[PDB]
Amino acid sequence: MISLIAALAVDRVIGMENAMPWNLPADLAWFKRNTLDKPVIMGRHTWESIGRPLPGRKNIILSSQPGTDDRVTWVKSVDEAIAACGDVPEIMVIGGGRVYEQFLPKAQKLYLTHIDAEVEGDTHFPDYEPDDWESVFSEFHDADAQNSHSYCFEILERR
Ligand SMILES: Nc1nc(=O)c2c([nH]1)NC[C@H](CCc1ccc(C(=O)N[C@@H](CCC(=O)O)C(=O)O)cc1)C2
Repeated sequence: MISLIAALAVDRVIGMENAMPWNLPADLAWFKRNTLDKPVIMGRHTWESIGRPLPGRKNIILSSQPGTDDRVTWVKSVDEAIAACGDVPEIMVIGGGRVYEQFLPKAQKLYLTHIDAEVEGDTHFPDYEPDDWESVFSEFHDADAQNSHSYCFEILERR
C-alpha cells in the first residue's frame, strides 16, 4: 500500500528543514513513528537535504541521475522504486513535490501535518480532491515551549 507523508504550511506550501521557519519536534516524532520500519521513497533533492540515510528504514532515491552513495538504493522510475520495495504492507513517500505528485495517484493514504504558518515558498503539495479522500484521524495541537507553531495531524484514506 502506497502512502504519502508531509508537513504543509499555509496554502499547501512545502520546503526543506532549513528552508522551514517552524520548529516542531512533535511533528518529527510523528514522522518517525509513521515511517519507521518502512521503506521510504524520496527525490534526490530531499536526499541531499537530509544528508544521511534515515535509520530504521530502507531509503530509496527516486532520481534520474546515477546515485553517488552506496548507503542508499537508487531507483530510476516510479515502477522501479515500488518493485525495490518488494512486498511490504506500506511504502512511504516523503517527497519532494514532483515526487509527491507522481505517487498521489497511487497513494491510498495521506499523513499530513497542517502547520499554522504563512511562508513564501517555491513549492506546493499537490492539489488533491477532498471528496475523494476520507479523513480518518485528526488531532490539533496548540503551539508550546517545544513547538513554535500550532499544527494538526491528519490521516486521510482514499474512499
Ligand atoms: N510530517 C512530515 N513532516 C516533515 O517535516 C516532513 C515530512 N512529513 N515529509 C517530508 C519531509 C522530509 C524531511 C525530513 C528531514 C529530517 C528528518 C529526520 O531527521 N528524521 C529523524 C527525526 C529526528 C527525531 O525524530 O528526533 C527520523 O529518524 O525520522 C526527516 C524528514 C519533511
